[PDB]
Formats: sequence, C-alpha cells, structure tokens
Amino acid sequence: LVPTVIERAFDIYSRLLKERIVFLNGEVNDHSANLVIAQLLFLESEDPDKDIYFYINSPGGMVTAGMGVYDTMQFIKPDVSTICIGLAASMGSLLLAGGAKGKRYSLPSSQIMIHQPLGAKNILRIKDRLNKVLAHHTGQDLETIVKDTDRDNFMMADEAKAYGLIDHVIES
Amino acid sequence: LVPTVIGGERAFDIYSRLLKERIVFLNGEVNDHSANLVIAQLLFLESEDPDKDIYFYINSPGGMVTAGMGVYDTMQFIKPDVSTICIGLAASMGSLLLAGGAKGKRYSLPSSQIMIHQPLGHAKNILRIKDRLNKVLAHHTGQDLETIVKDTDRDNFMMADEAKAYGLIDHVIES
Amino acid sequence: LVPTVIEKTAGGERAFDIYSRLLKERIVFLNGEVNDHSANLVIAQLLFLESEDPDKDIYFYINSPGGMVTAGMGVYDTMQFIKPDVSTICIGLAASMGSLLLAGGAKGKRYSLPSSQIMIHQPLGEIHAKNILRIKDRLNKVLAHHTGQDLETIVKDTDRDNFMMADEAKAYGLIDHVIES
Amino acid sequence: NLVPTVIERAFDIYSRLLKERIVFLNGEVNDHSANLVIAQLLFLESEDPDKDIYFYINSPGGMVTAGMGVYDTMQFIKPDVSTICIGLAASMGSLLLAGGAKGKRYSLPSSQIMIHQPLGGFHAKNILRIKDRLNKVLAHHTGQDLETIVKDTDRDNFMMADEAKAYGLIDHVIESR
Amino acid sequence: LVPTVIEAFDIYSRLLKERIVFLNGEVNDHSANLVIAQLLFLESEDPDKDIYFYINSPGGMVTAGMGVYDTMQFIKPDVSTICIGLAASMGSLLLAGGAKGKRYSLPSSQIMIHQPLGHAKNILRIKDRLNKVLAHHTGQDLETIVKDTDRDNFMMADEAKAYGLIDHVIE
Amino acid sequence: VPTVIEFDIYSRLLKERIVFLNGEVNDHSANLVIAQLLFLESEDPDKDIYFYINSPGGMVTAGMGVYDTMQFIKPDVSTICIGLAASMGSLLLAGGAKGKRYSLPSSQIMIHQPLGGAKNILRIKDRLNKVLAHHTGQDLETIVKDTDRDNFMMADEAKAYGLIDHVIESR
Amino acid sequence: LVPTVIFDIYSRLLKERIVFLNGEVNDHSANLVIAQLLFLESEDPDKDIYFYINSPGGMVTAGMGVYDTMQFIKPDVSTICIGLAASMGSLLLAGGAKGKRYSLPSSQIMIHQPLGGAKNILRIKDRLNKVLAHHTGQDLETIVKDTDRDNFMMADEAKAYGLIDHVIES
Amino acid sequence: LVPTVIEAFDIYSRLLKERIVFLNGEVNDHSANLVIAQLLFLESEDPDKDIYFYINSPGGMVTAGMGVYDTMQFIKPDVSTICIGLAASMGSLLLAGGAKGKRYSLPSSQIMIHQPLGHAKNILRIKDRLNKVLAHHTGQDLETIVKDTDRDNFMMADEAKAYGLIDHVIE
Amino acid sequence: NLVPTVIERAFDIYSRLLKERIVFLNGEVNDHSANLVIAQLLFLESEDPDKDIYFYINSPGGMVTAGMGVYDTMQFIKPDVSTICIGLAASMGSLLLAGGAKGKRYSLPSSQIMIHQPLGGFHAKNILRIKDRLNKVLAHHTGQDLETIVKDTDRDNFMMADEAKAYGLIDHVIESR
Amino acid sequence: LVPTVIEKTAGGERAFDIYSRLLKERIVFLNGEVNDHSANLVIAQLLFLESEDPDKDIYFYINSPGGMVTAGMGVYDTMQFIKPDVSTICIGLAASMGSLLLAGGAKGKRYSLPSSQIMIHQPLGEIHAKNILRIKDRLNKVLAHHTGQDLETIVKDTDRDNFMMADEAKAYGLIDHVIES
Amino acid sequence: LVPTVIERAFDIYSRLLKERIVFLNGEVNDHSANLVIAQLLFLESEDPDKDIYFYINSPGGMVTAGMGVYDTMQFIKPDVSTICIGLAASMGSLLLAGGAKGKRYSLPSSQIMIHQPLGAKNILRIKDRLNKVLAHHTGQDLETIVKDTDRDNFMMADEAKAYGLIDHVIES
Repeated sequence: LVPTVIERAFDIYSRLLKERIVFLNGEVNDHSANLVIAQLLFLESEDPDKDIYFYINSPGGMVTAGMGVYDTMQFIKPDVSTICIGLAASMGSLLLAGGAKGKRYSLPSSQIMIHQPLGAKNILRIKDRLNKVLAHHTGQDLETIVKDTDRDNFMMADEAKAYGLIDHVIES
Repeated sequence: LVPTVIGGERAFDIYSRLLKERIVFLNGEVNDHSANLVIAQLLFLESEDPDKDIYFYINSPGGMVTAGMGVYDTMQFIKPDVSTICIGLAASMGSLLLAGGAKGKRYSLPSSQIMIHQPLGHAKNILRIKDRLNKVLAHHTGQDLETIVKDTDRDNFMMADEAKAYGLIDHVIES
Repeated sequence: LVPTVIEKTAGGERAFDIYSRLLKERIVFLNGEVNDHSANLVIAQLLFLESEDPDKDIYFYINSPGGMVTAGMGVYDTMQFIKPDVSTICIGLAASMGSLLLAGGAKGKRYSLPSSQIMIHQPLGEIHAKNILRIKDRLNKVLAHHTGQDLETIVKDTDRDNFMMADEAKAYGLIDHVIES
Repeated sequence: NLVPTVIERAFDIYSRLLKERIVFLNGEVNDHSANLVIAQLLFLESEDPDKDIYFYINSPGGMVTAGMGVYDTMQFIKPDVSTICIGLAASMGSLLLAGGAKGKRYSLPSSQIMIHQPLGGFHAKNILRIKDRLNKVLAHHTGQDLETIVKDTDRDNFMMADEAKAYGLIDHVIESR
Repeated sequence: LVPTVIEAFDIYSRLLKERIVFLNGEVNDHSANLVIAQLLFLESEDPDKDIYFYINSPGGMVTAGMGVYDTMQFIKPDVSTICIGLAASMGSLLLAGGAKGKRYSLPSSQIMIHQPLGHAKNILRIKDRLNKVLAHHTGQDLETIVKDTDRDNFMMADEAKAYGLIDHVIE
Repeated sequence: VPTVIEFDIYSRLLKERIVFLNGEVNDHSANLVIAQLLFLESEDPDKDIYFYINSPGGMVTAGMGVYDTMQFIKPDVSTICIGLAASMGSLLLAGGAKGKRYSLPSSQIMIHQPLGGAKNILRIKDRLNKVLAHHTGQDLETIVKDTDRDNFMMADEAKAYGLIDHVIESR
Repeated sequence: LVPTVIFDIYSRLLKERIVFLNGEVNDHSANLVIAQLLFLESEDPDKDIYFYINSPGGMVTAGMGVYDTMQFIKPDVSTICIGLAASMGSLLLAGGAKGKRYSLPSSQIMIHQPLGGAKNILRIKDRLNKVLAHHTGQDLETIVKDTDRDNFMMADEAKAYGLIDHVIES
Repeated sequence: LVPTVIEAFDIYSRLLKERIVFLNGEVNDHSANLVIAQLLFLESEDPDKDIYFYINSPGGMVTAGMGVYDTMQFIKPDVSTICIGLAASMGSLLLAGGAKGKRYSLPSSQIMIHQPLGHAKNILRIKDRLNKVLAHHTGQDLETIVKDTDRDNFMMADEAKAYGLIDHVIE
Repeated sequence: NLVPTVIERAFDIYSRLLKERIVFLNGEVNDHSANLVIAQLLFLESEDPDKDIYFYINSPGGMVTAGMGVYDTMQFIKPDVSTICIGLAASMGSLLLAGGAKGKRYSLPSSQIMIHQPLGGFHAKNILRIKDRLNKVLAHHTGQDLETIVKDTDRDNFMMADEAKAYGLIDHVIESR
Repeated sequence: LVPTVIEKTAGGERAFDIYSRLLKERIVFLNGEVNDHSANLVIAQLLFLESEDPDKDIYFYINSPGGMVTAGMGVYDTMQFIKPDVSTICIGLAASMGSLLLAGGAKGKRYSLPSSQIMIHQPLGEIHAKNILRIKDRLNKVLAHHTGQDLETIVKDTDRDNFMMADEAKAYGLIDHVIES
Repeated sequence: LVPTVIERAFDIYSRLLKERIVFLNGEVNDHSANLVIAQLLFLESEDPDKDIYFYINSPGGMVTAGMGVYDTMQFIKPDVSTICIGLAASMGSLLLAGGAKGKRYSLPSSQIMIHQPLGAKNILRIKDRLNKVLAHHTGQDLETIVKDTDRDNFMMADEAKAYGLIDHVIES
C-alpha cells in the first residue's frame, strides 16, 4: 500500500528520509525501534549538524527497545525534533518528551499519556529511571512524576505543553 | 502491487501515478498504517509544492480516533488546501476527515453514504475526546453543538444530498 | 518495510536499504532473537566486512534477548577470529547469548547506551546428553575470560537471572564504557 | 523480501558473498536448502572451474537423499570445496563438513560436531543400505575403519572441534587471527 | 533464499544461460509446467545444443509429469538427464527418458521405479503406458518392469546403471 | 469431578450452605451462584449461607446481579476470600452480611474495577463506589481515589480499610 | 459445570417454576426456555412462572418464538431481571405479566436491538417497536426514537419508561 | 481415563473416603479450589483425623496456591504432605507447609523452592511473604531462603529433608 | 465418554479389570497418565494391602519426574507389583517394567524394550543427576554394574524380550499357554 | 452415541452398551486403526474374558486397516498366550497388522465374511535404528507360521501391497473358512 | 440432542432397538458400519427367528465397511427388512437392495442412487462384485447393472421398485 516517487525510484518514507524525516508508527518493538535507530545513525552520518524531524504516533511498547531509541536521540550529535501526529502513550510520550529542547511539538487533537504499563522483580528500578528521565525533560519534581505515572494521567496537546512534555502546539 | 509500471517493491503503480498529480486515497479502515500513509503523502506533496491543492479521495468506514484525528490535524495545518471527495463510504473518522476538507472543496459522488456517528477507541473520563470531535464537526459543518452532539449520538445515515444540506460537503458531483 | 538510501561511490549511483547503507561504515546489527537465520546474517556480514578490509574496526550493534547457543557460538567465534576488532554497542537489551556477544567484543571497545539492560542468564536452549552440556563450561570460561571475573563468580551469577543496568555491566566487566554524550 | 540488500529484485549479503565464492548451508538440510547449495556449487563451477569454494556450514542435518546430493555435487565439480563449521554440523551437516577438500576442512572452536544420523531417511527397510554408503563416505574422508564409523554413527556422540580434528572429520580448528 | 548475480539474475536464471534446468521437489502442474517452459525456451534459443536436466524429485502427478517427458522427447535438442539425490516415481521415469547415452547419476543417488496413486480404475492403462516407456528406455522386459514397479524396488546409482535406467555413473 | 455421599464435592458442600465463586465472573459463573443462592433461600430462609470467593473479577453486569441477589434474599451471606478477590470479587466479598465478612491471611484483595465490564453510561462506576462506600464505611472521596489505580491489599489492610470484618488466624 | 440436589440446580429451581435465560438468545438458548415454559404449563396451568433474565439479547427469530410462548400459555410469566437485559432481553423483560415484571437495582436495561438477528422484510423491526410500545405504554414514535438510540437505563428509569413494573429492594 | 469403583465412584472419590487428596499438575484457580473443597469437606466429616495430601506439581498461580496453603493451616485436622514426583514453586511450598513431623517424600522426587512470575512490582512483597512461609516451616534463615529461591536450587528427597522442607524420606 | 461399559457414570473394562487388581499404563507417561497409575496403586493398596497387583505396560515413556513417581509408588506400597510388557517399554516404560517385584517381571515375546532415556527430563544442567538415580535404580533391579547401565542408557539400544531377560530387566518371557 | 441394552443375570437388572453386551458372548471388536488406545482395549477385553473362563472360545471381529506394529504385536501376542482359542472373523478390511491379527487366530477357526479384503503389506510405522527392524523378520515368520507358507513367499508378498478377496486369503492360508450361510 | 425414555432409562435408539429397529444415518464408515453389525449380531442372539427392521438414510461411504454390514445381513439367521427413509446412495442403495426378499421398502420422496464413487489398481474387481451383488437382489442382467452404475442412474422410490432395488413403496 506504500506509493513510489521519483527524485530515481523511492518509496515515500525513503523520500521523506532524504529531508531528515523519521517515522515511528504503531507499537514500539525490536523491529520498529531498531529501524528508527538505523535512520538516526544514518542521518547523523550524512550530516552531523542538521536537525532531524521525528514524527511519533505510538501506543508505546517494549521499554528496552524504546529506551534504545531514546538514548540514541540524546547521544547522536543532531537535534532530534519530535512531532506527535496522533498519539504518544507509554514509550511514545517518553520519546516525544526526549526530543531536543525547544523542538518538541504536537498537533492539537493528539493524546499524550505518561503511564508506563506492565509490558525479574526488584528490577523496576527501570521505572525509577523512566521517571527520572521524564522529570529532566519536563522539569517536574521526581515526586510529581512518580505520583502522576502510576496513574494514567491522560493529557490533550495543550495540557502536555503546560506539563513540559512538548514545547509548542501546532495551530498553523 | 497494483497495475505497475517500472509492499515496498521497485515499481510505479497506479497510486504512485496519481500521487504525481497530487491525488491521494484513503481506502478502507483508518488505523496506524493507513493514517500515517495519508500524513506521509500530505507532507510529501507539501514539500514538492506548498501552493497547489491536494485531492484527498476518501472511502473509509472509519476506525481509530487517535490516528484519524492525526490526519485531520495534518490536513488543517499544512499550507496546501486539501479537497475531499467521498467515493463510496464515509463513516466515523471518514466523515470527519471528509467534513474536515478545505472550505468550498468538500465533494461527494451521488451514491455515497456519509455516516457521522463515532464509536469507541484507560479510561472513562478520558472520553471528552468526544467533545473535541463534536466541536470540530460543528466548526466545519456550521451546525450548533447541541445539534451535533445529539445528531452524532444515534447512527445517522446520509446520502450525499442530505450531507450537503447538513454541511458535511459543499457540492455533489452530478456533472 | 525498510527505508532505502540512494548514493554514489565511483562505481555507480547505487541504491541500498538502510542497513546495507550503514554496512558501508562497518555497522552490523543483531536485532531480536538469536537463531540460525539471524546468526548467519550477522556472520555473513562480518565475513563480508573482513573481505573488504581486515584491519578497520567493526561496530556491532546488539539488541537481543538471546536464543540458540550453537548459533550464537558461531557469531561469538566469528567475532574472535576475523582479523578486525568487533566493537560491540548494546542499544536496548542484551540477555543470554546477547550478553555473551556484547561481552565478546574487542578489549576496551565494548559499549552500552545508558538505559540498556544486561542479563547473564544462560538458559537451556537433534538429540544429545546432559553431560554433553560442557558447552555450559565454555560459556562460563568465555565470560570469565572477557569480564576479568573469577570462574566461580560467573558460575554463581549465570544460574541466577542476575539483571544489570548499563553502568553495572561496566562494573562487572561485561562492557568497558557507558556512552554519555 | 530479503536481507541486507543493494538493488540494481535485490542483491543481498549472500549474493555479495557469492561473488567471493562463499556459500552457506544454514539450518536443516531439505529439498529447498540442499538444491540452493547444489545450484550455487554449479554456478560457481561454471563462472570459474579452478578457483576454490568456501562452504560455511551451520546445520542440524535433515534429509539424507537431499544432503547426499550436496555431498556428491562437492566431489563432482572441479573446484576444491573448503568446509568451515560455524556452529553445528550434525548428521548430514557433519558429513558435508567432513566431505570438504583434503586438508581444507575447518571448524570454529565452540562448534558441536555430531556424526549420528537418525531416522527418517525418507519404502524403507533393508533399503537403508544408504546407511552403508554414509559410513563408507565418512570412513574415506576421516581415515577411520568402517567398524568405528558404524559404532559411532549409531550412538549420539558429540564432539567439540578438537575431538573432530582427532577423529579425522576436519583437518583444522581455527584458533587464531 | 535464492542468491542473485549481476552482469539482477537469480541463480537458476543464470544457469539457464548455460542450458541447465532443474526439477527439484514434487512433480505437479506448477513445477512440471516450469520445466516445460524452460525446455521450450532453450530450443527456440538454439535447437542443436544439448540441455542438462538435473533431477532431484520423489515424483508426483502423472499427467503433469508425462507432459514433461513428452516435451523432452519431441523437442529437437537432446535432453541429458543427471540425478542428484533422489529419482522416484515420475522422477525415475524422467531420468530414464533422457537422450540415449546421456543419462547420468551421481554415485550416492537413490532411484525408484515404483509409481503410486498420484478418473477411473480402467484409466490406469496409463500404468501400462508408463511401464512401456520405462521398458523401452531401460531395455528391460515389460514383465520385469511390471514386477519391479508393484514392488518398491530401490536402486543405487550402480544398480540403476545395470538396469538401464541410466547410461553412466559419474564421479 | 470428585464424588461422595454423606453429588460432586461442590454439590455436597451446597448441603452445608457453602457456595464457591472460583475464577472469572461471567454470565455462566454468576448465574450458578445466583441459582445456588436462590435454592438455599427456598430450602431454609432463616439460616446462613457461606459464600467462598477466589476470583479476579469479570463482568459488571453479571457481577452486580450476584451482588443484588446476596442483599435481597432472606439469608445472611457470609463471605470468605480464599486466594484472590479482585474487581467484582472485592465487591462481592465487601457485600457479605454485616459483621460476617472474612479472609484467609495470605489473600490479596484489589478494589480497582477495570474497563472490561459507552461514555457517561459508565455512571455504573458511581453505583459501585457508593455500594463499596456503604459497605466499607469509607467516603466516596477516597473510594474513587483508590479505584482509579491498581491498589492491592493484604487481609490486614483490607480489614482496616473496611472490606472485611475478620482475618482468620486460628482454628 | 453445574451442581446437584437430592435433579441439577436449574432443574430443582424448575421444581419451583423458575426459569433462566442466561447469556445470548439464540436457537439453542431460546428453545430451552420455550420447552421449560411448555412443561411448567403442563404441570400447573394457573400458577405463576418466574423467568429470570440476564442477556445481551441476540437472535430476533428465536427470541420472538419465546416472547410468543409467554403470551400464548395460560400461566402468568413473571419476568425478573438479574444483571443485563439488552435487545431481546429488553423485550422478554417487558413482555411479562402486567403486575409481575421485576428487576434488581444494579441491573442495566437497553431497548436497542442490533442489525444481526430480505431488506423490506425487516419490517420485523416495526413489529418489535409496536410490541414494546404496547408493553411499556409509550407512543410508538417514542420507541423507534429510543431504540435506534443507545439509551442505557437503570432499574429506576426502566420503571418510569414502562419497561418494568417494580424494582426489588428486599 | 479414571477407573470406577462400585460399592459408581471414580478412583479419586474412593480415595477421598480414606481422607486422601491430590494436587496433580499445574496449580491454578480450578485445581486449587478443588483441593480447598476437599480439605473443607474432610474436616466437616471429621475434624480430628489426619488428611494425606499427595503432591505432584510444578507450581503455578501464587494467589490460588496460597489459598490452598492457608486452608491447610487454619483447618482443624493435620494435613500430612507426601511428594510423589515433583514439588516445584507452589508445590514445594505446599509440601513444606504440611503438619510438623508429618511431611514426606518418596526417595526419587524432585523438590525446587524457586518461584517464578506466575498488579505491580511493589506487590511482590508477596515474594517476601512466601520466603517467610518457607523460612518458618524449613527452619532456615530468610537470607538462605532468598538466596536459594532466586537461584534455581534443585533438591532430591534427602537434600529436602536436610533443608527442612520435609521431615522424612520413606521407602 | 468411555469404552466397553456396564452402567450402575459407567463401569468400563479398565474398572472391571481393576476389581481383579489389574492396572495398565498405555501410551506416554505424563502427569495425567502417571497419577492414574499412582491413584490405582494406592486404591488397590487400601482395598487389600496383601494381594498382588498386575501392571500391564505399553509405553514409549515420557516424563521422568512423573514416571519416577510411579516407580516410587510401586516400591512404597505394601503389595507386590508384577510387571508385564505388552508391546513397548521404552525409557520410563522400561524402568517401570524393570522395577516390578523380584521374580515377577514378564514380557510378551514380540515386545521391544529400550532402556535409553532421552531429553527432555522437565532449570536443567548438572541437576540432571536425576540421570544418576535412574541408573542406580536400573542397576539395582537388573543386577548390572552401574558402568554398563550408564553405557547402555545413553545409547539407543533395543532389546527383544530374550535380551531383556538376559540383561536382568525382566525375569520371564511368556512363551506359553 | 452407542446403543444401550438392559438385561438380567442372577446378579441384577444390569445395563450394558451394545459392545459390553456382546462381550458376554465372548465377542471382542477391533474396529479401525490399530494404535495404543485401541490395542489396549482389545488386550484388556481378552484378559477379562480369560479371567471369566480360560477354555471357552473368544470371537474376535476384525475390521482394521492396521497401524502401530508394537501395539498390534501386543494384541497378537495376547491372542497366542491366553488359554482360550481366539477365533478371528474379518468383517470388512484386514490390512497390515489387521491381517496379522486375523491370521494369528486359532488353527481352523479363522473366518472372513465373503466381501472382505485382506492386504499383507507391512509398512514403516522414540528414536531407533534400521537394522533394529528385525521386527520385520518376526512379522514374516509369524505370518509364515500361521499361513503354512514358505518364508521366502511371505518376504516376496509383504513388500508388494498384495490385495486379496476373502476366498483368496483362504487359498493363501491367512484364513480357514469363508462364511456362506 | 437425543431424548430419554422409561421402559428403566433408555436413549430413543436404544428403546427402538428393543423392538428390533436398527438405524444407519449419514455416512458409512468404520464407526457407523461396526455399530450396525453390533446391533445385528445382538438382535440375532436375542431371537434368531424374529425379523429386524433396518432403517437407512445414507449417502454411502466406504465399501469395505458397507460390505461388512451387507454380508452380516445375508449371513445372520434373521430376515433384515430394509426401509429407506430419506436417501440411499452409493453403499446406501446396496444395503437397501440387500434386504430380505419381499421386505425392502422406501418412503415415496426418497432418492435411491446406485453409482459407487471413487471413495491398489486392478483390485476393482471389488466393483465387479458390487455389480454381481446388485444383479442378484434386483434380478437385472449383470450387463444392465454395469452400464447403469458407471453412470449415476438416479431414481425416485417408484423407479427403484420397477428396477428391483426395493419391493414396496409405503403410501399408507
């Protein structure tokens, strides 16, 4: 179902990749997470000083995979600007939240959710790290995050901006 | 995979032919795969030319709200005006994407079915998303919210004629 | 679907999938379960990169929960005996054969991103005997070699499901550096 | 669909390594996987009858008729076929490994080599005198008497690379570089 | 999966350039029709050069398979047959119907003339035609062929050479 | 399965006015309990029913039919939790007769009711909170607070909370 | 599976003229009710039947065979509700003896019936609304409006609507 | 399938007459609830005679399984435990929670205190309670129990006797 | 559902033969099939602790923990358990057969007896010292040294009834009446 | 569903399924594929009938295409070593183990109905060897014994799928009488 | 779905079996054929001189199984009267045809078909025996049967009586 473009033959995502556009669409997992990392590493290699535009529509997924992407965004040289174009739940909100400071966006009707669900024992811990990371990027107190996450504090686009997950709603 | 000149194969198919003329299809269920495709095509057509109008032909029974509203917003906030043409069925998110078309360019073919009811899809309180939908359906149609809220409650069915008078479309292509 | 990159290289205006493009930088990926299919893709790529140059480093990005011990052994062995240093970089998970593959990288060139998780549990995974699992001792020596750890320590922690964050794996000796910029 | 690929449908890593006369057997030997090896071995022979072939083997074995086809093709064609074990060579896998050119049969050190060949072979009764050509072939390449081969092919014996060198199944164990 | 050659050709396409065709796996309309297409194609390219038909099959459909046999027969170029692995049922017939003096097997192959079930009962005078075909090409008495087909006679490369199913075993 | 006289094991225990709810609360399982409660009412309406509960809950519709049937029959329905009382199980356990609700010490009790069970028609949610509050001796304000999160409880806390009256620690 | 008395638990409650519709109304579930109603009528034609309902409804054809069997038999069919009554469950609840239709407070009654159960021949849906209008006491144009709408009603509202006589609270 | 006795009793029913109960296979609501029913039934028949609880289980659900443990504890009669085959996870706990001096194993059985995954992360202070239970009944230090549970400590009948999981090995 | 049955749910042929203290193991040893034997062995013990039990075995084996449960139950209970092989006794099947009362272990003459015990046993590593109690048990009942048992339990050796008598796995081969 | 027969027998007014009722006349049935489940029902019944009387004949009605060789061997062996003569009667098919079971009946008491079909093909049907199929020789001797036929004749005709009508099986020695009234 | 009767508890077929009524319903196979043989053997044993009523509604099935039943009907002492109560195709017609001379019936609307379909090679032969058996019971020439069977000569109840498959149509 994916169309093709010229300028050479290109699928549409591949064409949009040339303009430094990366997509995450649907659930985060070893396949979808590793392809984002692959595109990010590639775009850094082409130009280490040009911004990348990371469009996110995700109900989240695996934490190991998602944190792989999150780390990669922080530690590549380029600024990864994050746009939410539908949803950003679970790891979707964290990857959104972890975009480059001042370049985190959402469309108005999207739904940002910050609760990280179920998907060895003392090992969470990981959850503490997700709260500490969300607190850095939003600026909230760690306590505020810990109270707000073990509860699916659902938020519209304007509510997420107040909370510090994104920087700008796109009304234009 | 359609009639192909020469999934992610190497070919120039019918949809790739018509994308060169800025035409875009939503055919079938709205979901993460299908919605992201529209949004990808809309972003692509904008970077090619930000002034030329896009022709977004729609035949959907609806589906996911989050993904659907993601398309709606993209239609609104890209510079190019998006024309909408209903070519069979426009229910739930189909009707909202249709009705969300640029002012003056919201078409439907004579026999099409527009249905404006929207079904569900922790939480319960969280479905004030239904109020965001009702505002936007009122904003584009021109109807009152007390009408839109009540009228978008029951499974209301419209032929193209009724969808013009209601305000979901601006014309009906008899010529 | 996998994205596609078009380039030139004094040879032609060539077209690569995103992974083949990164293979030009000597970047191989192991992503997901270690089985025959995925272990031979890795091994294939390592041989290809050696055939192109046996001295330039290889950067092996690992995000695996593990899998087959024989298939992973092939990869581990391939990493040791091709001429170029295989630098390993963990970008999510490295459990079981994955943590052996991560720890089997060149001295001083094993990395992990900060949020990655590493487990050194070596689970049970045609017909052959229990005493014939002296494959288990080889894993434990391979790990004890590469970590700098006492063999008794590796035997104690491998039948324990002992989970570690990135920096803890640094402490234990599974990696050399966590990546912080 | 296929895996790390250049295009101009696509030119995968196995193809790229076939330009270098490198061939794999990965997973169980069957009609599909065995004919692929046979077709590569024939193609490589026709490109250049004199340059060597490098056959990297990771297999639990499988079909005897299919595998014997591969085995036979390796002796038939003009090129020396070097064999390298890169994980498992079991049953037909061990036979194919052991059937590489004299002095050019390698194994990685962690590899497991199992000469036991189990049922099914495919109608089947005493006409599993296929089992006797198996053992003659295995005897010829190893230098073992036919007694020991029959003894050891009917018991599930497991060898690491060094026992496999000792036994004659392979000439070298890659312990370096 | 099938590797590719650049000069993008799949490996069987590239071997087709050298007039080499394969029957691998079960004989059925699809696989039989494929072999027929290749034999047709190669003749139109050159009707005077041999074709090399490598066979690893356990047989299968009689109609489909006899279609392949008939095409081998009635095309101009000699079709030389080489067994690599198994030749059972319609595989052993197709092996045995290669050009005279040009039927081969590699020495570890297994050849089986028995042909099972794969209409009416009286319409297995198709069975009679197969046994004639096998008799003609082997040199054997029809009585011998009919004995050895109802029995599941299993032959190695040497036995098949002695029976007349193939002309040479090659090393 | 198992059988006895002085009848499966569950039928035998139904003579001693004992009823089990075991596993998911659905139209099948709810109705058997309702049917058992009704039968026990007609057999002797003064005497007490002992209702054992080990369930992660299920349907609200099916579950509340059991709740009502406990209240609006003659007998006191004494509840005991013997493993798990989640979702509707918490409520059915909480809805036993006044002063007659028990739990075994290792039991886990969870008042949260998940979405399974459209829109504002989830005012049912307020009837649950009210039903709980009324039986718990706890304010609608904290009851809604706790049912909006995955709030686990041991038998000790459940008693202090109000959900049960006695934790069995003896004979 | 199901317990035993002295009979199985449902048969023993049939000894006291109690009948259950549990889960979906279909050929199988509806015919069991229909056979139980006939049996109770043959045991004593005057005594009241008690018909507990917990259903999301289902097949219109089968569910209307049982609704007719309630009217056609002599015994007054008391309909009690114990959790849910949607689609045919709403109709079978309403179709009980006037003076003897009951519910429990937490129950959820829904008059809406789905699509699944010739096109013009679904004039059957207009018979449905007539029969509801007859048992409720409402005008027909109120019923056709309300059905087609997902209008959820709890026991106190269902009393006001005419769908039921009482609400049990003791 | 289960044979029948006439005196039609199934064989487990007939052994119930001699106060013998089985946990065979995985511990889950169904199987756990069954065991609880039998322990309840046998006490009402006679609260002063021992019960003989034969255990061949690899464990399973913690909630369900602790329900069985608690019932064994708090009923009047001693529940003597006998391991025939396997006692892993909730099986080894249930074995170990039998009456003091009356916990048995046949000499070839395999006993494993390790308990895996089968809510929230903080709600595995259930893990703490299990390790207390195991510590209490074994006589071991909680530190030892916690070491040996996170490890997959596999014990034979003799080792389990030495550890205090059982009181006797019998021949 | 069940098979040739009297009623007064039903009284099948296995029940009718259980009145005669005859017990079967039919098909693979698992938690369901093994506990059935254990429950019968216990029931027969409780009916009458002194009269013998006749255990007719047709099994490819299966689960070691489950089967050892059966094995142990046979030694535990008071009654002599006679074992009769009626087709296959393999792995756990051969162990159960061999674990019958001294002098009361029979086999029909066409039966196949295979002492090879394969994986899976069930987490599993050196804790397959279950394998060492297997061999001690097999050694005790047969009279074979532990060497020979370890040698022969790890190779797929097949015995007809007369080799099984010779080896000590059974005391008698039913050649009459 | 299986029909049910009610009777009396100085014991009670008992109730049998149709097969248990015929078991009172010492009639056992093997119907369909020989496997572990069906071979033990047969063997169970044979032991039961012997336990009731070891001298009264048993009438074993066979309609099977065959199946497992070990399971059928059990039945064949059970037929030889219980004290009462097992008369066999073929009522449809007897192929493979079924024809061995039919032919394994008591001397002079093996029957078939006229329209029955008998094949003596012994097909291939945990892990063990090819030479270990000297089970095949035992079948061939068991058949050569019971048929009166030369062992070479049985070896020739068993790998041939040699089909026979009832009266042909009489000629070959597989049965004694065809039933004609 | 099968009801129960008194006089003792009885399923309906079991009750009807006491009046010497046997049923074959649906496809002929090892299960359904062996149960008819079992009932026939049983009814002979109860009374060897009382007729048995064999009601047949069958599309036929396996020939080995069906010929097992056919033989049993001929060689038990009782006369097996055969009634067709719906269909009697393939082996259904042969079992119908092979009822006791003068006691073979059909209801008027039933459909008798005499073609034996597909379900080693020279082995048919069996088919020759089916034609010879059908010729005995009907009285037709063997040639007539051989021509008429390798063709699905379909027949109503009155046409079957003319042909000799049954003796009487039941119009009363």
